[PDB]
Amino acid sequence: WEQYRDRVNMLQQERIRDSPLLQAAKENDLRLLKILLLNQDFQQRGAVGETALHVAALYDNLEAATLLMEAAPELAKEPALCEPFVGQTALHIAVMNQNLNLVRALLARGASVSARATGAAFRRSPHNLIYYGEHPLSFAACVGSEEIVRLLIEHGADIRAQDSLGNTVLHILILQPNKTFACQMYNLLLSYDELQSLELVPNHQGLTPFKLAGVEGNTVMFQHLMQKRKHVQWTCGPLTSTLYDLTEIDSWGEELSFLELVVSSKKREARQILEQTPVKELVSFKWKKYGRPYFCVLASLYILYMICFTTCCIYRPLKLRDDNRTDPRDITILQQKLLQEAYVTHQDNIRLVGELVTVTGAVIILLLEIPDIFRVGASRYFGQTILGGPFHVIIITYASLVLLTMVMRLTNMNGEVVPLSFALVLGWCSVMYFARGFQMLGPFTIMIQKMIFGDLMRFCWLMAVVILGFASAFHITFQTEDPNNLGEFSDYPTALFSTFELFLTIIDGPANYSVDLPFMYCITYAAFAIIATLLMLNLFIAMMGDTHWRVAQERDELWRAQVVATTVMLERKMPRFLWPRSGICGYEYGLGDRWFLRVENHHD
Amino acid sequence: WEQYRDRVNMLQQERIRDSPLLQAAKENDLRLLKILLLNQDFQQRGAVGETALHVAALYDNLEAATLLMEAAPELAKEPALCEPFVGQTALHIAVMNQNLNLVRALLARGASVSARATGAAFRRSPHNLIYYGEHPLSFAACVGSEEIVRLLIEHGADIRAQDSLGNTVLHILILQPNKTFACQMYNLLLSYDELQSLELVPNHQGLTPFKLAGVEGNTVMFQHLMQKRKHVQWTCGPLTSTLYDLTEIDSWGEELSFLELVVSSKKREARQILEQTPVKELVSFKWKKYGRPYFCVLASLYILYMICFTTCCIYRPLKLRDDNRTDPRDITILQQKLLQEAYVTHQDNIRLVGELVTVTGAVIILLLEIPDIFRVGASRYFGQTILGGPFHVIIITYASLVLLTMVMRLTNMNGEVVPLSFALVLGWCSVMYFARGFQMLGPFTIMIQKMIFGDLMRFCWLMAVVILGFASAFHITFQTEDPNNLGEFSDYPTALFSTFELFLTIIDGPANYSVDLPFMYCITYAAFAIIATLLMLNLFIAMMGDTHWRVAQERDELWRAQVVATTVMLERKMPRFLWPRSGICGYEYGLGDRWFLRVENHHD
Ligand SMILES: CCCCCCCC(=O)OC[C@H](COP(=O)(O)O[C@@H]1[C@H](O)[C@H](O)[C@@H](OP(=O)(O)O)[C@H](OP(=O)(O)O)[C@H]1O)OC(=O)CCCCCCC
Ligand SMILES: CCCCCCCC(=O)OC[C@H](COP(=O)(O)O[C@@H]1[C@H](O)[C@H](O)[C@@H](OP(=O)(O)O)[C@H](OP(=O)(O)O)[C@H]1O)OC(=O)CCCCCCC
Ligand SMILES: CC(C)[C@@H](C)/C=C/[C@@H](C)[C@H]1CC[C@H]2C3=CC=C4C[C@@H](O)CC[C@]4(C)[C@H]3CC[C@]12C
Ligand SMILES: CC(C)[C@@H](C)/C=C/[C@@H](C)[C@H]1CC[C@H]2C3=CC=C4C[C@@H](O)CC[C@]4(C)[C@H]3CC[C@]12C
Ligand SMILES: CC(C)[C@@H](C)/C=C/[C@@H](C)[C@H]1CC[C@H]2C3=CC=C4C[C@@H](O)CC[C@]4(C)[C@H]3CC[C@]12C
Ligand SMILES: CC(C)[C@@H](C)/C=C/[C@@H](C)[C@H]1CC[C@H]2C3=CC=C4C[C@@H](O)CC[C@]4(C)[C@H]3CC[C@]12C
Repeated sequence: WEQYRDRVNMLQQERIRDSPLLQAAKENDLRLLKILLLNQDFQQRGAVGETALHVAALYDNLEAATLLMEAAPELAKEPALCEPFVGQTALHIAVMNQNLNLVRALLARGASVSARATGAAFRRSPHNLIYYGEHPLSFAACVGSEEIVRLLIEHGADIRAQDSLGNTVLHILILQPNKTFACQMYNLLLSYDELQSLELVPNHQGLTPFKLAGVEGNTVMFQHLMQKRKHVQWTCGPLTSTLYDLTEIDSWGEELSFLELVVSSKKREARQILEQTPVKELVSFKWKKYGRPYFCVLASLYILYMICFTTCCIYRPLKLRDDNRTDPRDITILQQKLLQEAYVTHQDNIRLVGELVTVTGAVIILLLEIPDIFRVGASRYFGQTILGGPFHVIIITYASLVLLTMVMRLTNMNGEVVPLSFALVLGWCSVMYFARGFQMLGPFTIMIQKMIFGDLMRFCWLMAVVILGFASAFHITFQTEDPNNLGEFSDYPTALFSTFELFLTIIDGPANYSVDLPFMYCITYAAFAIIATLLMLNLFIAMMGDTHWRVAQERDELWRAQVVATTVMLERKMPRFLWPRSGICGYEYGLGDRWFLRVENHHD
Repeated sequence: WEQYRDRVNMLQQERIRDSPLLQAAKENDLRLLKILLLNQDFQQRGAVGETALHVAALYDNLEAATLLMEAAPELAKEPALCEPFVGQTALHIAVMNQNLNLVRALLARGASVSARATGAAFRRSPHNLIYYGEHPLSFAACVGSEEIVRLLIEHGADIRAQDSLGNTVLHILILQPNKTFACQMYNLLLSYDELQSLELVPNHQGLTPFKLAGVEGNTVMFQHLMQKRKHVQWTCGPLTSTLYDLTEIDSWGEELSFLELVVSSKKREARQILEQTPVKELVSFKWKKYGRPYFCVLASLYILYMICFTTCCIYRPLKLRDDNRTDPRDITILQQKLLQEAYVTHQDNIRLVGELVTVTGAVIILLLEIPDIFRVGASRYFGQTILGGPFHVIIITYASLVLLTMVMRLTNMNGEVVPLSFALVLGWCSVMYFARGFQMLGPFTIMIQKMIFGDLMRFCWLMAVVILGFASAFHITFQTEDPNNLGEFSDYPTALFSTFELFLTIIDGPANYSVDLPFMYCITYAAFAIIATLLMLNLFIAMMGDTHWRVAQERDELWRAQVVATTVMLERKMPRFLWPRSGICGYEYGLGDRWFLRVENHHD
C-alpha cells in the first residue's frame, strides 16, 4: 500500500527534522552532535522506531556514526520497533550503503550479525523494488561487495540462515537482476561453505537453488551451476565430450520434476532454460525416442475414437414425426426414437457397441483429466497455454457432454441434438491438441489461442457494440414492413444474427428489387458497409496478422516448450515400464549412483 | 546410433580408469608411469582396443608419451582393434590435437604414415560432427597446421590416397566449414603435388574437386579454383579483360555436366555458385542466345497443342439420352455417342484429326518424360522444386489420362468426363511450367509451389479437423429437418462439401427466413463464422503472405536457378545442331583445345 508507505516516510522525515540529534546525525553536523552528546536522550526513536545510529548510517555519515557510537554503544544492537521496518539494525543499512568502514566499526562495537529484518519493506512483493532478504549476509551478497561478505562470515554470520519465505542466501542471490557478479558471489559463498550442502536446502515452497534458478528464468546462474556438474571426458581437436549430470535435472522418483517446474512457471524467461546445453539434449532424447511415438499412438487412438463417435452421431436413431405439421413455418419431419423403439436391428446393435466404446472413452478421459486438477491446482492446470489448459477444459466438457447425452438417452429425454452438437464440435476441435507433437503444426495452435484469448476478446466488445446498434436500426427500419419480402430483420434475435452474418460478409446484403425497400435501410446499410464491413473488420484482420507475426518470430521456442510439456506429461501419466530412465546408467561403469548424459560438442 | 557411442565412450573411460597405466598416461602422472615402466603389460588395450600411447596422445601429454615410447616403441605402430575406431593409430590423435612435437616424435619412432582410420566415427555421416578423412595427411590438411603437413609429406605421406568414399585430400579439404585457411592449405597441397594431376582424380560418386566444390556450395574454394584458370588479357585503366576456362565448367561431351550437378543438389548454398564470375556469364549467354527463343517456341507449341486439346474437349460427341428421366432430381439430358455413331460428319473428321494430334502429342510427352526418370533417378527427378518435379508429375499424369481417354473412347466406355476434366485441369496448369523463362513470371510458380507443398500441407490437417467437426454438427442438426427448405446439410458428403465451401466464404450461409430453422444451427454457425471463417482462414492468409515475402526476398536467385536448370535441360534434350558449344573456339587463335570465355569487368 503506497499511501501508507508515503505516510510512514513523511512521518520519519518529520521526526528526523524535529529532534536536534537526528537532524545533526542526518546533516553530519559535528558541532551540534558533540554539544548534544557532551551533556543532556541517547535512546530516542523516530516514527519508525529507528535510533540515531540508524539515521547516521542511512545518510552514509561515518564520522557522526562514530561519534554516536563513542557514547552508549548499545545503539549498535538496537533494532527498529515499527511495522514497515521490523528488526532493521544499523548493520543492514550500513551494508546496503556499501560503507566498509561503518560495517567494520559496527562489528567492532558488537552488532548482531544474525538480526532478522522481518519488516514489510524487506519481504518479496511487487510493492518492494528490491528483495535483498533479511539477514545481513544476504544483503552483503546481493549488493555485491566481497569484502563485506568476508567480514560478516569471519565475524560469525550463518550462511544456512533462512528468511520468512525460507530462502537461503543462494536463493536471494539467484533472484537478483545483476546476474553477472552474482555468479562470482555464488562461487565465493560456495567456497566459504564447507549435514547436507547448501545447494540441497529448499525453501518453504520446496525449491532447491537449482530448481529456483530453473523457475525464475536465470540462465546465467543456470550455466554457472551446470559448469560445476559437467565432467569433460576428452577434448580431441575440435571435439569435446562432456558428461553432464542429470541428478538435479531429470529428478527421477520425485513428485515435481525440474522440467515441470520450468515449463509451468509464470515467468516468461524460463523457456530460455529449455534451450540450454544439457536440458535441450535431454528433452530431445526423451522426445525423439519415447515421446513422439507414444504421442502419435495416442493421437491415432483418439482420432479413431472420434471417428467412432462421429459415426454413432450420424446414425442416430430417428423416426417419423407423429404430430402433423400444423404451422407452415415448421420443418421438423423427424423426431428421436424412444429407448424401447431403438436398439432392435443388427445395425442398431453395432451402434450400441460403438456407443459403449464412446462412453467408456469418455469415462477414461474423465479419469485421466480429473485428478490432475486436484494434484497441480485448478489455477495452473487450466491457466497455462503451453500445458494445454483450454484443451483440458474442452476435453472435460466433451466427456461431460457425452455423459449428459447418455443420461438423456437412457431417460428418453428429447433434445439430444444440442449436447451431441456441442460434443461433436468440442471433441473434434480437441484433435488439434495433438498438433503440438509436430514442428510443422506446433505453433499454429498457439497462434489460434493467442488470436482467440487475445485479439478476439479485445475486439469483440467493439464488434458487439456495432452489431447491437446496427441490428436495432435494421429492426426498427423493417418493423413497419412485410416480413415475407425481406425477413432478414423481422425479429430482434434474427436481426442480431443477420447483422452478425453481414459483419463477416458470409451472407449477401438483403435486397429485393421487385419491391420498394425503405431508404433508411439503404443509408444505414451503406454506413454498415463502410464502418463495419470495410473498416473495423480489416482492422481485426491486421491485428490477427500482427499476432501471427509475433508468434512466428518465436515459433521454435514455443514449439520446444510444448515438446517439453508433452514429454513431462507423458512421463508422468504413462507407466514406468514404457518410460525407462533417460541417460547413461553410471553404476555399471564404475561411477556412483548418478545418471549421466554425454554431450559431444564441436568447439573452435 | 548415439546409445552405442555413449556406451563405447563410457566403457573406454572405465577401462582407462581401471588400469593403472592408462590412468597414469591420462593424468600425466610421471611417477606412477616410471614405476610401472621400470618393471612389471606394455600391450594392454582398453574397451576400444587403444593402447597406452593412444591414451597419452588423446590428453596431449607429451612427456608421458615420450616415456611410453622409450620402452616398447612398437606402440607407435599399434592400431585400435574395435568397431567405432578401426585403425586409429597414435599419429591421427597426435595430428588432431595439433601437437607438432608429438607428431615429430611418432615419426621418429617409425609410425605408419599411410595407416587408414576406417572406423565408423571417421566416416562422413550426420552422426559424426567432423569428416576429416582417414589418412593422417587428410587430418593435417583439415586441422590447419602447415608444419604437420610438411612433416608428413617429407616423411612419405601419399597425397593421392583415397578413403572409403574415394575422397582425396582435396575433397576433404573442400568439405570443411573453415573455408578461409582451407584455400591456403589447398594451394600448399597443390604446390606439393608435382599421370594425371590431383585436380582430375574423382571419388566413388564420380565428382572432381571442381565438381565437388560446385555441389557443396563452397563459393570461396570455387573462387580459389577459378583464380588458377583465368588469364588476364589486358588491364587498361578501369577495364580488365579476363579469359576464363570452360573446360571444367561447361563439361561438353559428358554424361553429367557441372551445372546439372550444381543445380540438382540437396545443398541450399550451391545456387550461390550460379552467381559467380564465369558461371553467371556462361548461363546468361546460353540463355539469352539459345535457351530463351527455344523455350518460347516450345511454350507457343505447347499452348497451341493445349488449345487443340481444349477444342477437342468442348466439341465432344454427345447425343440425346434414350432413357427417360424417371427421378425428379436427375438432370442428365445428354449422353456420350458410341464409336459407330460418332465420326460421321466433316466436323467430326476435323475433331478426329485434332484428337490424333492430341494423342500423338501425349505420346511425344511420354517419350520425352519417361527416360529421364530412369536416367537421373525417380527421387531426384520428381523431388527438386527448381528442376520442375511437380510439373513433370503433372505432365506425365496428363499424358496418361489422355491415353486412358483414348482407351475408353475406343472401347465405348461411359464416363470420359472424369479423365477429360482431370486432363484438362492438369494440362492447362502445366502451362505454368513455361513461366520460369521470364523474370516477371519466374518466382511466382515457386511462390505457389511453396504455398501448396508448404503452408497448405501444414494447415490442411487443422482445416479438415474443423470441417469434419462442423460438418458433423451441421448434419446432425439438420437430420430432423426437411431437406427441401434447406438442403445444404442433408447428406454427410454434401454437408462436408457445404462446410468446405463455407470455410472459404465462396457460398452464402444457409438461411431460409420463411421457415423456423433450429437454434443450434444458429449458435453452431456463429461459432463457425468466428473460429473458422474469421480466425483460422486469415491465419492461412497471413501464412501465405509470409511465404510470398520469403520468396520475394530471394526472387532473383531462384529465377537464376530456374534459368540454369532450364538451360541445362534444353542443352541435354535438344539436338546438338541447334546448340553449338558455347565459348570462344581457342584452337583457331593459337591456343590449345580448351574453349574459353572472355569477361570484361570494370574494376576500380
Ligand atoms: C473454452 C476455453 C477456456 C479457457 C480458459 C482459460 C484460458 C487460459 O488458459 O488462458 C487464459 C488467458 C491466458 O493468457 P493469454 O492466453 O492471453 O496468454 C498469456 C498471457 O496472458 C499473455 O496474453 C501472453 O502474452 P501477450 O499478452 O499475448 O503478449 C502470454 O505469453 P508469454 O509471454 O507467456 O509467452 C501468455 O502466457 O487469460 C485471459 O486473457 C483470459 C481469457 C479468457 C476468455 C475466455 C473465457 C471463457
Ligand atoms: C502433384 C504434385 C506431386 C509432387 C510430388 C513431389 C513434390 C516435390 O517435388 O517436392 C515435395 C516437397 C519438397 O520440399 P518443399 O517443396 O517443401 O521445398 C524444399 C524443402 O522441403 C523446403 O520446404 C524448402 O525450404 P522451406 O522449408 O520452405 O524454408 C526448400 O527450399 P530451399 O532451401 O531448397 O531453397 C525446398 O528445397 O516435399 C514435401 O514436403 C512433400 C509434400 C508432398 C505433398 C503432396 C503429395 C502428393
Ligand atoms: C459448439 C458451438 C456451439 C460452440 C460453443 C463451439 C466452440 C468451439 C468451436 C470453440 C470454443 C473455444 C475454442 C478454442 C479454445 C481454445 C483453443 C486452444 C488453442 O490453443 C487452439 C484453439 C482452441 C482449441 C479453440 C478451438 C475451437 C473452440 C473449442
Ligand atoms: C465478436 C462478436 C460480434 C460476437 C461474439 C457476437 C455475438 C452475437 C452478436 C451473436 C453470437 C451468436 C448469436 C446468436 C445465437 C443464437 C441465436 C438463436 C436464434 O434463434 C436467433 C439468433 C440468435 C439469438 C443469435 C443472436 C446474436 C448472437 C448472440
Ligand atoms: C482435376 C482436379 C480434380 C484436381 C485434382 C486438380 C488439381 C490441380 C488443379 C492441382 C494439383 C496440384 C497442383 C500443382 C502442383 C504443383 C505445382 C508446381 C508449382 O511450382 C506451381 C503450381 C503447380 C503447377 C500446381 C498447379 C495446380 C495443381 C496441378
Ligand atoms: C484444406 C482442407 C479443408 C481440404 C483439403 C479438405 C478437403 C475435403 C473437406 C473436401 C475436398 C473435396 C470434397 C468432396 C469431394 C467430392 C465430393 C462428392 C460429392 O458428391 C459430395 C461431396 C464430396 C464427398 C466432397 C467431400 C469433402 C471433400 C473431400
